[PDB]
Amino acid sequence: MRECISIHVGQAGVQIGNACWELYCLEHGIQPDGQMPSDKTIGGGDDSFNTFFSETGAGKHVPRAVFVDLEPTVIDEVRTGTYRQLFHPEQLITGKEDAANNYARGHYTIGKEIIDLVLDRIRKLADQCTGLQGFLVFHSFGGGTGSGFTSLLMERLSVDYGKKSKLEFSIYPAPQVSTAVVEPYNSILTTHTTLEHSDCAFMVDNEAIYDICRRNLDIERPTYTNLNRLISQIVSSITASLRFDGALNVDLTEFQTNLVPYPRIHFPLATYAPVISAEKAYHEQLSVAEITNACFEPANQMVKCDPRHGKYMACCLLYRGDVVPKDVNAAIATIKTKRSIQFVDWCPTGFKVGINYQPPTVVPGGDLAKVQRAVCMLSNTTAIAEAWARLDHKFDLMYAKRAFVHWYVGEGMEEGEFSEAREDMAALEKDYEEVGVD
Amino acid sequence: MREIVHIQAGQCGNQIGAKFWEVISDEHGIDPTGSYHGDSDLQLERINVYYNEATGNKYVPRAILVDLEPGTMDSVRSGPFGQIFRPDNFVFGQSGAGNNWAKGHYTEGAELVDSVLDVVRKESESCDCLQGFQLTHSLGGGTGSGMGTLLISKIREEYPDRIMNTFSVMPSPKVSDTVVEPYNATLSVHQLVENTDETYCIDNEALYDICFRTLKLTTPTYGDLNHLVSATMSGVTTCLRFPGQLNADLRKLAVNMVPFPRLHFFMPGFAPLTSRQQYRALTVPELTQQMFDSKNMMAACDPRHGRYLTVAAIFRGRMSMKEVDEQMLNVQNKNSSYFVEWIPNNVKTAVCDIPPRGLKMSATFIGNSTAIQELFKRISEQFTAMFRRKAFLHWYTGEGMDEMEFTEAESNMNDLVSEYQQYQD
Amino acid sequence: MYTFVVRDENSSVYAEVSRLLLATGQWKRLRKDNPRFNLMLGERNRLPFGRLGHEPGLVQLVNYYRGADKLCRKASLVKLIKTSPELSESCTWFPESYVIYPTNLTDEREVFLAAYNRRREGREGNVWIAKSSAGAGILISSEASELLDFIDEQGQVHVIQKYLEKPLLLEPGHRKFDIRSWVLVDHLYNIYLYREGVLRTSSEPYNSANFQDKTCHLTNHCIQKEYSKNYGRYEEGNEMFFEEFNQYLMDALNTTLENSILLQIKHIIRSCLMCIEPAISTKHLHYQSFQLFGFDFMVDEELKVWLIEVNGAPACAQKLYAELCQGIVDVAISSVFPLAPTSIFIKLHHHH
Amino acid sequence: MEVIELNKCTSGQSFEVILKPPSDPSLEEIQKKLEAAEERRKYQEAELLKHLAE
Ligand SMILES: Nc1nc2c(ncn2[C@@H]2O[C@H](COP(=O)(O)OP(=O)(O)OP(=O)(O)O)[C@@H](O)[C@H]2O)c(=O)[nH]1
Ligand SMILES: Nc1ncnc2c1ncn2[C@@H]1O[C@H](COP(=O)(O)OP(=O)(O)CP(=O)(O)O)[C@@H](O)[C@H]1O
Ligand SMILES: Nc1nc2c(ncn2[C@@H]2O[C@H](COP(=O)(O)OP(=O)(O)O)[C@@H](O)[C@H]2O)c(=O)[nH]1
Ligand SMILES: NC(=O)c1ccnc(NC2CC=CC2)c1
Ligand SMILES: [Ca+2]
Ligand SMILES: [Ca+2]
Ligand SMILES: [Ca+2]
Ligand SMILES: [Mg+2]
Ligand SMILES: [Mg+2]
Ligand SMILES: [Mg+2]
Repeated sequence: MRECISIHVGQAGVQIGNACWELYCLEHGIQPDGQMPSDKTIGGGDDSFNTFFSETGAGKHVPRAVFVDLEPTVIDEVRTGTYRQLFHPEQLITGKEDAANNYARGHYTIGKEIIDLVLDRIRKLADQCTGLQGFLVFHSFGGGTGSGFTSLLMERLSVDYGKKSKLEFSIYPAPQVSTAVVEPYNSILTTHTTLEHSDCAFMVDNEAIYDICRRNLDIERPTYTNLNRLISQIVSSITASLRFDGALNVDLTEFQTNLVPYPRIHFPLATYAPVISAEKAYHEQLSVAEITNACFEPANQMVKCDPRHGKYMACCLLYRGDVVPKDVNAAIATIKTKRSIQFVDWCPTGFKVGINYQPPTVVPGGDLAKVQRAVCMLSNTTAIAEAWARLDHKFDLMYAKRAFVHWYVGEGMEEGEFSEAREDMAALEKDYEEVGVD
Repeated sequence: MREIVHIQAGQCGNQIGAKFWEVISDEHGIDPTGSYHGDSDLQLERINVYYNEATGNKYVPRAILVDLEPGTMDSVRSGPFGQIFRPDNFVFGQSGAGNNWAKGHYTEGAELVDSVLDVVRKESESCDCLQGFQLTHSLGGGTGSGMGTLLISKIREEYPDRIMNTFSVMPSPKVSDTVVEPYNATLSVHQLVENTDETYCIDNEALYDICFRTLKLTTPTYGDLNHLVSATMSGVTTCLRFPGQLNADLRKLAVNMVPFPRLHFFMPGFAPLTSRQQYRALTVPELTQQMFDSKNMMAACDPRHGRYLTVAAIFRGRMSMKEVDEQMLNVQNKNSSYFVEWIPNNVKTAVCDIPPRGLKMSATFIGNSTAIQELFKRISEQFTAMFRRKAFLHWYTGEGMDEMEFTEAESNMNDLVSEYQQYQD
Repeated sequence: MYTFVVRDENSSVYAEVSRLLLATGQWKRLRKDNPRFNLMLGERNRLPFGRLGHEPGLVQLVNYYRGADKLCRKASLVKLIKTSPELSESCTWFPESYVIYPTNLTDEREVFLAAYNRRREGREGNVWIAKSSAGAGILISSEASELLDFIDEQGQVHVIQKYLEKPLLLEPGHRKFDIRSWVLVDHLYNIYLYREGVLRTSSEPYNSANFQDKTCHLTNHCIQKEYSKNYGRYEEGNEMFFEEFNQYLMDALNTTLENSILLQIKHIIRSCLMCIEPAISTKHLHYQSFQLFGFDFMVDEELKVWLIEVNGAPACAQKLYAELCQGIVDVAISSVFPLAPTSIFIKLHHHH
Repeated sequence: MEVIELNKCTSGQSFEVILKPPSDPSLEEIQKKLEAAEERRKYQEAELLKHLAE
């Protein structure tokens, strides 16, 4: 057994982490006080769920997580919420004033004065791990803390934990659920200094989660609560292999090995289905073929893009519920003969499939309905580069006029670090075109 | 705990700040003696932002009353909510400023500035975490303009990384005390350009035309004009004073609104603006259409004469947020020729479930528009009209100023006009 | 008030569509860089499809199907037909074609020579044509050495396809011609065929014993008006429309344009478009697509219709700009952004 | 169409299917970038005070 440390940075990171550990508990049958009846080994054990939870002599199963925010408002909810008893005060780090959606403020100004503290709190979790695998870092692209402080934490983690893997869960900025305007700057800044330090990054576009909540769950104007309970389902399905018995994606290394043939292109697209409104009378349960065929509609992609006009480099199918291999192969065959699935000539045209029998767990009173089977497809397509193009274009519209640059310079950043980051992105967009276009 | 320090200076500064503390005090359920009597917890959520918590659950506004003559501040103390302010926070002289910027900034005001800062410092030291300052004042007089800017110049020196937002009343010849107001105004503008982060520009003429033309008041008064500023000041602070999916402090608010350091002058607006047909329910379309109407704005500037850099809108009341998004997206997509196309998503919206006193729903408008150059152009025209003959300068040279400093203030704002011009094309 | 932007200043088709949209008083034009638009008249090459459909509340519509280049590129169409089971390599309406890359750069050079040597041995008509998308540059020859030596002297992808040695010749004149059919596809993937086509004819008598002079072999409207000496003799602008052409078919061969030609064309347009539907459809996409197509056909002396190429950014005949452009607005633009007949199109129903 | 590496346990199973075969900054440097930005803040704040001093 090998442990995995989760880190949550910024507002988005902390709330999404809250929605995830709430879900993990409902899946592993762990109650709000940390007790687990089905766990028969008290105070210890090397089970699969122990990769995310440690155990105390009293029987409490405590997450291996560290929440970090430069202002205490969002983390205070965690300190007084339903699952307050899980964590201890060490795991919750709060500053006094945030980074004002300013990358320079979260990286240089405020970050410099709290980094050594965060590391010490992470070292305290690492010392408990007999064989630490790596870290899972949740944050946002637009937030001054999620962007500015994450890139610094990553640079230092690559120094104190060299051989450890680092996976990202990044929130792509979407105007519908944002009141800020400088988010393109932060996103392109944080991706520039983090690229070499992240082994695999899953980007969720709020715009996508938004329309999935309005279209499938009939939410007219969704809250962050709605957006997070859904994003926690995807994350739960992407990490279930690490927490449950299995053989596919059993440690963080197998993510890069399975999904990232080229290092810089470590951004897999995620697709999930079904997503059914609980308020619904009663839905016709979709079969394996139907839910699998849905994994190729742009409607249930975490980032809106067109894979048909890109090339795949890898492809994982994670199933949860009543699913058997026979039905998986049948669906797969029928889809190749109807879809546009162009693989890169230097990669095998195939699919790695995992099946966990336990069906998706749903939050009581949440928006999602209980289904008998569900799937999550991770696919590395050059089509996700559309995302960067959108973002890189906005960056160009503002930077051409040097708008808002003073706020960043004023925190100690140099104006050259913009163009340097921007030219890095242009190189990333170029690597995506070299790999998928003819 | 993100506390704000309020400063009001001079006759206009205090009468506006006065009513302001009167309007938000009612919204937060604080009576004229400092006792809470509301029915909702949302009133106390962000209450420590503008109020200090004293003994016995008493809430004392965190405001500093400043003036060079005792008249106005006596009025506030005997006013309706006068007993709520801290007796120590009254810092006033006796000579007066004589509607002279020089006296407020160099001679008279200078003799009282240290003592005013001693109170500012006393309030800040108790702030668990200070967000920043806000000043109410006029620019055409002597105290709020002369000493007001003097205070800002000294607050940026002692608090260099704190936000300084101001509500500044600009002088118009139509609502004029003295002929030297363009002098006092031009001088204060350079200080705000240099040391303030956000300056809400309020033109008395616009306030007048709104009371006379729209509200249908045959003979308006500074009191009528201050009602509009009270309701507006309440609006642009609803974000800070009440909860919601916003969650932002002064520095974060300015980051998403000021793309260039010296161009931090906004045009506020309010809606509805109805004359006494006042009980008619107002729809979300009507609310939005007026909010963008120039006649609903208080800078006496036509927005269609310039372009918008950024726009913030705060909606108050129990309405359909789905219907708010639809309507806001409608105004943008119906007049996208007056927004700059090089700042994506430069129009944001926030909702607040608590409406102002006596309104089902309302909107508050914050426009960072290049059209504001028309304001500084009028002021510069009226300034040169007199400085070219050296008219009325003796009031200032007699207080120690030189013609050179005036010539500089002249060029300082002409630059401010050239800056606003290169971005309108 | 709908809004649109114009990114292609050279498009004569959508230059009138824009003029019509503005004449409606309900469509406002924006600068070519403003993203807050409803309709986009995009550029030909490198159109930024990735940036469409991300403006809250705005429903966006573009005039190019992403991936249609697979059908409008010389080397792309050939590869599409041979590899697509729906069309198969045994397609009977598409000239036996081969994709040839210059030797200075897969490639069907050897496969071409095999079918070339089989014909030369069987005394069959062995005259081929070489062409590419990078042309205004075409070479017709019956010797395999010239064709291959001509492509090596270039540097882009070429295609060698059989030259129709027995084309249908009009009278009087004894001249060649091609057919242009405009097919509009809306967002719902309905295939509307323009009731009005055109025939770009040659004003020179056909001569099969001299492929060196290419004025009587090529029917491009620019070649006839430059290198041909009988331009405008028989018809105006070397263009005969479906009324005069239908009357000639009934007088000479005792048949109609509907039964003799239009049926096949309607079949080709359907098979070509149904083939790539699952690849370019914007049915569940965050934006919507539509596109006008300019199919070019050939007619032999046995009244069999062959496919030459498909134009993704085609032009229209001077006499039909008004009727066609108006229809574009009725079924392609107003069908998504309604305003406040006898359709000029022929709907080709199919299974989606 | 081939199924390889079929693994089974009590909570599920996983396998692979093939349709077609193919054809850092050290700790020293980080402190420098950080302190360099702090130095540019101290100098930019100094110029403000020097301006106010004047
Ligand atoms: N999906 C999702 N997105 C969020 C959530 N919270 C914030 N965001 C997104 O994050 C972006 C802004 O970043 P924040 O996380 O709020 O900023 P921060 O990390 O707290 O950093 P500061 O600027 O210092 O406050 C916006 O675009 C939001 O849409 C959340 O709970 N769920
Ligand atoms: N296999 C073939 N048999 C007979 N004629 C052919 C032919 N291929 C091409 N042509 C002639 O060439 C002309 C079309 O050339 P092609 O379409 O390849 O070039 P192009 O694309 O620049 C013209 P356009 O785009 O306007 O249709 C037709 O007029 C036709 O007469
Ligand atoms: N809106 C408004 N404007 C005022 C008020 N009092 C003064 N003014 C304006 O401010 C200018 C005079 O400045 P004043 O307030 O007397 O400066 P002081 O010396 O600090 O008191 C004139 O242009 C007036 O129009 C007021 O109560 N409301
Ligand atoms: N001083 C400001 O710039 C300011 C103050 C209060 N609200 C603002 N805008 C709202 C738009 C949506 C959320 C915040 C801006
Ligand atoms: Ca155990
Ligand atoms: Ca590393
Ligand atoms: Ca004195
Ligand atoms: Mg925050
Ligand atoms: Mg006065
Ligand atoms: Mg062509």
